Amino acid sequence: ALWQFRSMIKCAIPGSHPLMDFNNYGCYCGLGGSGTPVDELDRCCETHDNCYRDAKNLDSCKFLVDNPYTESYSYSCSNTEITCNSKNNACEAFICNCDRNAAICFSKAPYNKEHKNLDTKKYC
Amino acid sequence: ALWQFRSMIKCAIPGSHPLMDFNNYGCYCGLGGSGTPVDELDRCCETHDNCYRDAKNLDSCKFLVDNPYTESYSYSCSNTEITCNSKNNACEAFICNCDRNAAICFSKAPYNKEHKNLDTKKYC
Ligand SMILES: CCCCCCCCCCCCCCCCOC[C@H](COCC(F)(F)F)OP(=O)(O)OC
Ligand SMILES: [Ca+2]
Ligand SMILES: [Ca+2]
Repeated sequence: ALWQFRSMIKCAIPGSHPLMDFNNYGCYCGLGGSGTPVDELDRCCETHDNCYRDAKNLDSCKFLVDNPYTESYSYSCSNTEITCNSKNNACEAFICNCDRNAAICFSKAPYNKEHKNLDTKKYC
Repeated sequence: ALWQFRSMIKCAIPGSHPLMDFNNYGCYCGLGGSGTPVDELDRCCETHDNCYRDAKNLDSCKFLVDNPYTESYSYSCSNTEITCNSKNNACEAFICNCDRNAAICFSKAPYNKEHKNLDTKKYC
């Protein structure tokens, strides 16, 4: 679920303000995303977006009947480390995995302040 | 901006995990929204959605081509009381007031556990 994805961003990036930081960044961090991603951080978001589309297509997720952000999973934070709990059923695990990789992705890419809050209609 | 709405809610509602309880609630607390709101709280979300639609059609917001969640404004919190700064220019003032109106509304509307994470495809 969305709140769990934010939780993971805070786990991976302890002092982060995930909504402040990564909503409205680039062409892809935010609802939707078109165009060429502007950088590594943006490409993380595009990957997340792709992953969710792939979850919606997943046979295991066939009873998912809204947005993967509405699907809860079980996860744990351990000293900066995220673990998708092994108990998760298949759809929950796949979506927890989407989020966890994006979280780790966020923590490794450079943050470029100028890429934040783009006029996506002119540049994406 | 959406991160500000998140802190507005934490202001009016001390307990609060905004993404956790208010997101994916009823037919209108979450993305889009169609259908008949399922309770007063759900109407708080419907009303905010409409405020945002208003915000995009408001002449003072004409240079805001994105979505109002990406518009930053200036606000304050004291004693669970929300302040939209006098120094907001008109769009920002409007959007801040949509967000303040909603957070207050959330704070007085009953939260009905059984309306959380509704099958919107089925029920909205
Ligand atoms: C202000 C707090 C909102 C939660 C309480 C209010 C209740 C109503 C909320 C209505 C729905 C608004 C939330 C919709 C946000 C959509 O989510 C889009 C998502 C936001 O990113 C969140 C993250 F922190 F993970 F970066 O962009 P995405 O590309 O998927 O990920 C980067
Ligand atoms: Ca996106
Ligand atoms: Ca909505």
